[PDB]
Amino acid sequence: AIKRGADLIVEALEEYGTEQVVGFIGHTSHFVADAFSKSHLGKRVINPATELGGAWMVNGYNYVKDRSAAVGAWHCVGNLLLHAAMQEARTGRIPAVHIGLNSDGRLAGRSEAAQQVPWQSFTPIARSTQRVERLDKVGEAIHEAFRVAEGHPAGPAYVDIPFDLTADQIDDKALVPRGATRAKSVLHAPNEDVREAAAQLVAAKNPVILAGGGVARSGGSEALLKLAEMVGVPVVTTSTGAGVFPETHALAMGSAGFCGWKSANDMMAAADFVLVLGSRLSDWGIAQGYITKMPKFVHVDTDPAVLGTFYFPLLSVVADAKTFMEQLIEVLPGTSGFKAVRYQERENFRQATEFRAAWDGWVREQESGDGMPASMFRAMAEVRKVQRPEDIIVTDIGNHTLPMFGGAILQRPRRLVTSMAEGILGCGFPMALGAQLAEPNSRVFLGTGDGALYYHFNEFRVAVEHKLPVITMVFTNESYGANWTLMNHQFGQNNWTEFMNPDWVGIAKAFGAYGESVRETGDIAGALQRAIDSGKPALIEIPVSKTQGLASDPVGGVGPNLLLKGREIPVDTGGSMYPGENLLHLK
Amino acid sequence: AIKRGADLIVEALEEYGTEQVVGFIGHTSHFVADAFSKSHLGKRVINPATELGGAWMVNGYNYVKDRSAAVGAWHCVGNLLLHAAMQEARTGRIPAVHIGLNSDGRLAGRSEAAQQVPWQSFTPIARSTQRVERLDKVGEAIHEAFRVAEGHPAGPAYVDIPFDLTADQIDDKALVPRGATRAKSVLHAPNEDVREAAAQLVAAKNPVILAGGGVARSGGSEALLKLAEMVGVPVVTTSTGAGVFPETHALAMGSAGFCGWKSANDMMAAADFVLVLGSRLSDWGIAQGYITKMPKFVHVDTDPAVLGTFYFPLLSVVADAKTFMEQLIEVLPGTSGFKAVRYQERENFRQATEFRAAWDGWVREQESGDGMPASMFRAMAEVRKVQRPEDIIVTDIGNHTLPMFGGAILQRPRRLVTSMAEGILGCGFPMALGAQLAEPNSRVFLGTGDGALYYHFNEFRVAVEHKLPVITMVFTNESYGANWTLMNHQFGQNNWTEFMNPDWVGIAKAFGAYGESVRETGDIAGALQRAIDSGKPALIEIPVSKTQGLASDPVGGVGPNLLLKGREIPVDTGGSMYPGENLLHLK
Amino acid sequence: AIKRGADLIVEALEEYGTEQVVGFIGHTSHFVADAFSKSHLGKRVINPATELGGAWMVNGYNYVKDRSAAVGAWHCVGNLLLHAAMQEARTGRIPAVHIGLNSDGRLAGRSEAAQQVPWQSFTPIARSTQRVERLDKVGEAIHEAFRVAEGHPAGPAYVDIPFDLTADQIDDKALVPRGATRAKSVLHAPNEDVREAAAQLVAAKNPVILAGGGVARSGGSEALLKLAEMVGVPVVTTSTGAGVFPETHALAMGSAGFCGWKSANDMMAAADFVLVLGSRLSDWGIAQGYITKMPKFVHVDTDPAVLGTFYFPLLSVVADAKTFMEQLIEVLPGTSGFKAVRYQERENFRQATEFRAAWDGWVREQESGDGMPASMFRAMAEVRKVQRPEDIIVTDIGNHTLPMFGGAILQRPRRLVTSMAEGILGCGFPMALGAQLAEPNSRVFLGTGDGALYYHFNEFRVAVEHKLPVITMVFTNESYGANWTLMNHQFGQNNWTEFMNPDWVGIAKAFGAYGESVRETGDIAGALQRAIDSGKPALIEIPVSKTQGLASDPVGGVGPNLLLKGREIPVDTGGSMYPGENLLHLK
Ligand SMILES: Cc1cc2nc3c(=O)[nH]c(=O)nc-3n(C[C@H](O)[C@H](O)[C@H](O)COP(=O)(O)OP(=O)(O)OC[C@H]3O[C@@H](n4cnc5c(N)ncnc54)[C@H](O)[C@@H]3O)c2cc1C
Ligand SMILES: Cc1cc2nc3c(=O)[nH]c(=O)nc-3n(C[C@H](O)[C@H](O)[C@H](O)COP(=O)(O)OP(=O)(O)OC[C@H]3O[C@@H](n4cnc5c(N)ncnc54)[C@H](O)[C@@H]3O)c2cc1C
Ligand SMILES: Cc1cc2nc3c(=O)[nH]c(=O)nc-3n(C[C@H](O)[C@H](O)[C@H](O)COP(=O)(O)OP(=O)(O)OC[C@H]3O[C@@H](n4cnc5c(N)ncnc54)[C@H](O)[C@@H]3O)c2cc1C
Ligand SMILES: Cc1ncc(C[n+]2csc(CCOP(=O)(O)OP(=O)(O)O)c2C)c(N)n1
Ligand SMILES: Cc1ncc(C[n+]2csc(CCOP(=O)(O)OP(=O)(O)O)c2C)c(N)n1
Ligand SMILES: Cc1ncc(C[n+]2csc(CCOP(=O)(O)OP(=O)(O)O)c2C)c(N)n1
Ligand SMILES: [Cl-]
Ligand SMILES: [Cl-]
Ligand SMILES: [Cl-]
Ligand SMILES: [Mg+2]
Ligand SMILES: [Mg+2]
Ligand SMILES: [Mg+2]
Repeated sequence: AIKRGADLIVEALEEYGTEQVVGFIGHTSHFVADAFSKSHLGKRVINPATELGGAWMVNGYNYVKDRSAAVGAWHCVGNLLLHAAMQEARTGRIPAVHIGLNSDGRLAGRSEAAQQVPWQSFTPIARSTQRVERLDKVGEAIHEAFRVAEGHPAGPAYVDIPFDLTADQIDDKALVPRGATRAKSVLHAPNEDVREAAAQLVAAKNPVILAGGGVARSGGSEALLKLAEMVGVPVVTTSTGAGVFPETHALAMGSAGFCGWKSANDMMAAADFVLVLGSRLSDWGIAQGYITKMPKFVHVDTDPAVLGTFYFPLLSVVADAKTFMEQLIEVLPGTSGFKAVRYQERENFRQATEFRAAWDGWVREQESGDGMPASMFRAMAEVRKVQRPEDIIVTDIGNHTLPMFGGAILQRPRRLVTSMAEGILGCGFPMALGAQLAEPNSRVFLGTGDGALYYHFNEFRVAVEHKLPVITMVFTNESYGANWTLMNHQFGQNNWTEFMNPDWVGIAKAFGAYGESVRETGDIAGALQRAIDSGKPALIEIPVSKTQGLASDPVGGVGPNLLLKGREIPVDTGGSMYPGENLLHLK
Repeated sequence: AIKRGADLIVEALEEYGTEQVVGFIGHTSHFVADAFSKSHLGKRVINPATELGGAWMVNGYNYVKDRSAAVGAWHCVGNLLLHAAMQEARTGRIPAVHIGLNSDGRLAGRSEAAQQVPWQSFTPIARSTQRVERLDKVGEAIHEAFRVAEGHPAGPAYVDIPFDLTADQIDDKALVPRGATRAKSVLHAPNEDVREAAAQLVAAKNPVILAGGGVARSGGSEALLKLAEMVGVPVVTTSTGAGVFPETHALAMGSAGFCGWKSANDMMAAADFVLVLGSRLSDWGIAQGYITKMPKFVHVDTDPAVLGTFYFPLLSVVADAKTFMEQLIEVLPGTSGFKAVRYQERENFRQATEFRAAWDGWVREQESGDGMPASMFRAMAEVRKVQRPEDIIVTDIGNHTLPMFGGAILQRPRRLVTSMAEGILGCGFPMALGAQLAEPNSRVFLGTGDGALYYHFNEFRVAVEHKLPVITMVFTNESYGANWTLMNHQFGQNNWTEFMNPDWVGIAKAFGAYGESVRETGDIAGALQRAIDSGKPALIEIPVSKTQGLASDPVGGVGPNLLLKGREIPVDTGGSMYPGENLLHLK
Repeated sequence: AIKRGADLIVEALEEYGTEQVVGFIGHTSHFVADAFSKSHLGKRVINPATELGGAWMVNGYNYVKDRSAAVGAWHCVGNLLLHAAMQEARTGRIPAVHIGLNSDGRLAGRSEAAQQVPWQSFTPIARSTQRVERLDKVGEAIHEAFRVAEGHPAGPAYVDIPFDLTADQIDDKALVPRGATRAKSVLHAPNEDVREAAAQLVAAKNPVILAGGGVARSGGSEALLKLAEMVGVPVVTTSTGAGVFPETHALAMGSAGFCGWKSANDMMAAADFVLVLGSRLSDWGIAQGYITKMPKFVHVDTDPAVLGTFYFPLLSVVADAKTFMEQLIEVLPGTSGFKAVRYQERENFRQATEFRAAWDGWVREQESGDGMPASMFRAMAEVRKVQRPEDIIVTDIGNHTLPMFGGAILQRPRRLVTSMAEGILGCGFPMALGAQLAEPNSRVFLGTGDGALYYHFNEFRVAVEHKLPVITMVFTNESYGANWTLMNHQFGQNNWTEFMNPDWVGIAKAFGAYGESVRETGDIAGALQRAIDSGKPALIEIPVSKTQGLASDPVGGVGPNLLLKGREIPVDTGGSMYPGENLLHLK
């Protein structure tokens, strides 16, 4: 059948499992938008206030789904706004396909052409960058994009299509590849390696299991619970793994790292052996700026590139996390020295429970005291009273990240969302909208700084039109508070940190969202109830200090090195000069 | 003397003429912010709501200054938001230096590193991209950046500096290059080329002088007035040249092009010879999608690359525009066939005056729409009543661009501002703030669509804190009106074009800006008076139709070909298959 | 201890298993060469006539070793010659680390600098490209290079180090990472998948096992022999897999593809099921220009990227080839319908033996006839009389490739060497020298075209000095014979194909190599004996036809499409013009 390139693009997106399109109109995307209006997918399209806001929605949706279920489709120059969100998708392992409709291929390369997008700008960012030259390659290019995006590692794929090809027509026989294939992901470890891990767990006096985001991607919660109880070993997570182990369990230490729980950092410092499952031991994660000292450890991952790049394990294993845990459960009875004992009776139990109890007591101290300014830990204690296991916690980047992570107590995977890998400010609100679109049965609670909310609050138009009832707490301190705090310490003076806020209640109301301030009332609990009952997106203005959180609260961190110290560097030797130095010797 | 890298950066920026810093804080920019606080540039640093908003401010400031007077200084991952504004600076010939402070060079290249910015993403966009490896190269790199940015062609330079080098210290002897000078820019044409151009001008029956943005950069307004009056030749401009010739003059036809004045398009269609001065004859400028038919023409530019790339001149000349005009003025009396006659008595005068009268009559007809919705041409007629010769007109991108360009009547150069080269939506409000910073005592009037204002209205924070009294008219139609209208024409249906507005007056009030709607009154005149009286940034909501402007108003354009018609393309031949086609051959 | 960067580079190369250095001197590699002279590795350095010749030696060495045992070390501008060999290493899956010593980092970025190598030229070619900015990163960068080079997929890594860092000194504590870690590669398939493969083999009426180069990397020869005999299934290879199954066995069909054995192409055309092990089903391999029709197939590979990119399998499996075969051997007794029967008694045996017998008879016909010009198949029959199982066959690219592949009958893996993935002319002689260096106990026989030998015969100085007794047959036809033959057919006329040869015997003798021509004697057998007995590198000049081989001999191929047919393409529509077309409408 004769088909337009635009129709073929939409067919290919349908073929590879697309559910949610985030699209922006312009003449180069006109044919694609018309094709979508005639398709199943057209029913769900989101048109964001800006392309970067929309790209953040794609990231939030796909982070919680672990596949490229959301896709971007963008008119030429709007692709120029994608880079920040695309970078997070790369290092944060978020599958995400973006289709850019460039200007006419006839005009490409002319020096005075308008809107000829430099697609090569994405080469260092996307895991796959393709410029489509020919109409008969559109299906093929989209097929490749999904294959790369949904691999190990997951990440973004960008496809640049000059828009004349979307208007052009061709016979469609076999053009869109049908019935795309996939190998099982349940990669099994060699039995020798499973035996070695079991022997190390037995021998250890105070072992820990460290579960990262790969346990979530693997679907390994059930196996992890069975394993941890069988051996009686405390469980630490990364921030993307939090919730794969119920965080109310006696063996739950929480997340290690600089915005994590002190119980987890205490356990990592005490442990004589770690079993690492599905973690990349990253800079702003377990490595803490490449300062953390790891105990001897076994490292199990599906991506060989993460194994041994920086921390050299005792034993490295390429395997699926769930599968490896199941193999270990089978081998343990039978391992020399293993005995079945209730975890509460193991010799290492008291230590771990003491670490957790000390952390819980400190958290309760931070929750104490009503009135203003509010403690962000108290705000999260109020959320917990109305929070269900399926509900999602979102944060932005700042002082506030630490209380959001410390007050999030999670029972299911993929319930904690931010720009994890790159710490890109402004992510929180649009990622929360993407997560809400993906998980319509979840309540989504966002704790955002004021400096953060400034970026993409224009997306309230999406939240209101599409009935996405995110509950946003905007923590106001009229500052980039992490930076105020750190610069005061570093230099004795903050600079570039202070700003004015609008009346955020008035902003919300101007969009038809629910708005309430607790500046005068302190009534966080009531505001949450009213926000929830409204059925609207909501904004609750909560004054906080400039200093509470990341830059100040002690959680047992060792890094990263935000307050780097300079070194005195020698000048160059040899006779070569600086530019312009000729004039100093005589002109 | 031993100095920190951050201090050396500030010294280099001061040496090369920086007047205004737009900066965003984070740990990687802490030392640079601290160093700026010790400089006279500190007192008035602009900290924008987002880095892309700030990069648009840099563009607006530098467009009106014709040098890199404003500079950007950005914490690592915030650099990822620069690309759209940087692309406009490249093709739009806006000098602009951006300093990106990357993460620690010690950590660069580690696969699980956080915030290691891919500076190579700028290579296809900036005119100069440099990664500084060594502290002793910081002065040298900044010297190079200004050299490239302020050359011919002008454009953006990006300098990536790992922030450890900003904390490190070194002896400073000769390190910052001092006393840089440029060659004079007053390039003279060969006398024979001047004589040939004079002979063509005098021989032509219906000549035109086409003056582009290069006449503004050259400072050629006085020479252009003398030349046009001496020979009695109508003047057409590009949109960046508008205002170099007073647009109230009898010989002023206005700007040619698809959002220009019909008088100019009429004149270009009638002309038998064109003298092109300081224009690149671009796609969305004079070329109109490479459809415009140029008469025989002489082409004078400082950049050899624009001469003969697409339109082949009768004679190409490398020269400064002002200088070439002065040369021509000198040779005209000695040119056979030249006679000194008042311009009003030349044979070609009546034709040109008829074209201008017909255009002016059409514009007047558009000023009497006079209901709700209001006419955008009426809004500009009201602006003109309170507009001085030094005041600046800004627009965004949409249906509204055409009435903004058509209602702008200018007497001085560099008074019309937008994303000229790339048409990037959202530019208008932050570019207007940048222009206002550059010229504190000029009045700045912005006409913006609603879809456009959605992008960067977060920068009201800057406008209110810094008391930048930009007068913004938001034209409301609850749509991307150009797209609504044109899709209805192309397909019989529009898709992706409609959205809800907030209460824009309420948004302004929530920020502390002046806000008023004329929906019930039509009182644009009174709203402008009250907005000006306020002394604040102002937002005036003006309801408009979905269709008025670019999509519906004929101005004699021929292109560009954006509603392109597809072609039927043959399938490939030979035996090669599509991916997945193997399955189709199984029996 | 205080160490120079040069000393640290050599320590790191030793740490990660380097055996063979191929290095080229110049001031930027002076410190590195001095450091090598004080190391174990210095004893084995090869200094090639050119850097591209040396890079081909690295490829030949590492192709046969399956690890980056050979490394390149190059003075600045000599790195500019690496790209061709580096590209083969990428697509041909050859591990290969190259260390480039650039010019002084102080001078980098200066516009009029000499010998500042553009290392970014390698970004699209190497699997890893690193520019080292800091002395304390030299060990780290080299560690990363080996990790990427020796992964799945294997490939080249390039490290660019400004040479000042090689002269600079630093305390060495912990700087070179010690005890680099690695996971086992014996990846096991899910038992369900092994069961499915067994069920498909049972059900099939005339199955085939297709073994590629991954079976060689895996070390799977023993398992493949046991499997093939147990099920009684014919074995086809790719050209990099040839020799993993003894090619004198009754079940050996040889290599499929356009330069392969007709018995293998016949079997692939007849088969109702294929088990593909360790093949990427490549363009100039099994795909034959994406024309080959695959029967339903199971595809087993360690690299998920090759699985389903173009040919969609019935079942895709991520597993090590040897391991998967061992799993299959265990499950087969017990699979419904499996019965133990001698392979000679299976119903499918006669068909396969008939295909092999027909091919062998055709090969014997091509060997018949002595005298001149010689048949290249007869030359290979003469080699076979003096060829041991450990010996290596090398070819270059041309008509001659087909008889080299068809006359190579191999019993062990990694005995067939060329530029497999990219077909880069000239590879053969230097790859043969690299293979000889790696396998000093092998006799190495090269069959090279004359056009090919012209490239790197300058490397005879290496062969003679280092006593590398490669036996080279130069097939003379005074032509690029593949192109003469194909162009005569395509156009009726050859162009750019003919050239003169030197007296190749005189060339060999001028280098101190053994030289002999059979132009007058026809005595191939005697020349081989004399060449072998000389103990020198040898060159035997053998006249051949312009036409025999790739471009003419029928081996059952279907592609690739060398003689592509053009299509008539429509002109563009719309009014836009070509550059310069303005002058045709009136100037
Ligand atoms: C301000 C801020 C503060 C932060 N604070 C912390 C903190 O305190 N603690 C913290 O941990 N992080 C923190 N982060 C997040 C951190 O930067 C990283 O994003 C995070 O630690 C990475 O998690 P991960 O190691 O589990 O790997 P992920 O990025 O989640 O990647 C998944 C890993 O699992 C592997 N994998 C995927 N699927 C499977 C499978 N089926 N089986 C096996 N392996 C699989 C992948 O190959 C990869 O190695 C912070 C971020 C910011 C911006
Ligand atoms: C929605 C939209 C509608 C538009 N409609 C129009 C329209 O109707 N008409 C129109 O003209 N544009 C229009 N534009 C703008 C257009 O895209 C270009 O930005 C503009 O036409 C370029 O102007 P220019 O040719 O004068 O060159 P500029 O981009 O202003 O560049 C300056 C030129 O002068 C040269 N130069 C610089 N200094 C000197 C010197 N000292 N002496 C000599 N030469 C010098 C430079 O080398 C260069 O060639 C539109 C843009 C948009 C987004
Ligand atoms: C002139 C010319 C003619 C040619 N003619 C032919 C021809 O007739 N026939 C032919 O076959 N080729 C031919 N070639 C070579 C061809 O271009 C390819 O180089 C070759 O076919 C690729 O072999 P392969 O598919 O086995 O994969 P390789 O390139 O050998 O790659 C190895 C594959 O095995 C996988 N792998 C690696 N280790 C393991 C492991 N442990 N377990 C499982 N999988 C593993 C890899 O991921 C990869 O998919 C020709 C080349 C030229 C230049
Ligand atoms: C795009 C971007 N720009 C700047 C930063 C630097 N940064 C990190 S945290 C932070 C403070 C954010 O302020 P806010 O959201 O108010 O949070 P607070 O620190 O006050 O809790 C900043 C500016 C960043 N990470 N990303
Ligand atoms: C970043 C970006 N995204 C999308 C577009 C495509 N575009 C061009 S004009 C336009 C309409 C803008 O709407 P508005 O500002 O309301 O103006 P109107 O057409 O209603 O006058 C759009 C979406 C663009 N040029 N840039
Ligand atoms: C670098 C390079 N240049 C050119 C070619 C194209 N090419 C492929 S085969 C061939 C013929 C080589 O001639 P020769 O070595 O004499 O072999 P013959 O065809 O005569 O057997 C040529 C020119 C190539 N593959 N690589
Ligand atoms: Cl547009
Ligand atoms: Cl940050
Ligand atoms: Cl040299
Ligand atoms: Mg804040
Ligand atoms: Mg609008
Ligand atoms: Mg030849």
